[PDB]
Amino acid sequence: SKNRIKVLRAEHNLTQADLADKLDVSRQTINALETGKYDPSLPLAFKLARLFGLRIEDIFQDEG
Amino acid sequence: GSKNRIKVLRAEHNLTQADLADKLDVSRQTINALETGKYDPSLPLAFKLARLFGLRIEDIFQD
Amino acid sequence: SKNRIKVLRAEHNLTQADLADKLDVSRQTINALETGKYDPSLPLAFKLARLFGLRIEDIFQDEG
Repeated sequence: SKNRIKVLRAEHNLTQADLADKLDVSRQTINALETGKYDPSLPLAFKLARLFGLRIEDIFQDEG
Repeated sequence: GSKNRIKVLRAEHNLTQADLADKLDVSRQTINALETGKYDPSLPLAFKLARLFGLRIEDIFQD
Repeated sequence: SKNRIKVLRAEHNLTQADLADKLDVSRQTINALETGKYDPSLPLAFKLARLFGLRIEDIFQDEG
């Protein structure tokens, strides 16, 4: 129920808009992910993982 | 040119040479040739490298 | 590709031969760059930037 997207953006020198444009999503979608308002679709989680060279479980943590 | 920060930037960005090559749609030997200065990049490729790292071209390459 | 070399020549009242002489390239090389005929090597882009006192990104435009 949380993620490391904000921290990873800083590590990769990306603004929210930069990350959004690289994933073909809007800047608001990126901000919604970082604040947890929107849970990503699985395809968007995959796109994030490949962009950062990580597995989904490296970026997103969830309960269950 | 031999003087460039591609290797250092790769380490900062969690990239192997092959990872960087795939992100730029070039081959792995092209990346190695760029880092060692054996190849000078085309201007379009220099732009793609600069935009990937969010930097100016002059931040990555020295003339 | 796309660049402002021709606009910069006009702003500084330079002929193609003037710019060629200042950069040690041929006049045909200058014309190919201004018309978008040739994409320059990075060393040539630097020399253009240094001559005009500008950044590479100030002179050249690229789709990525």
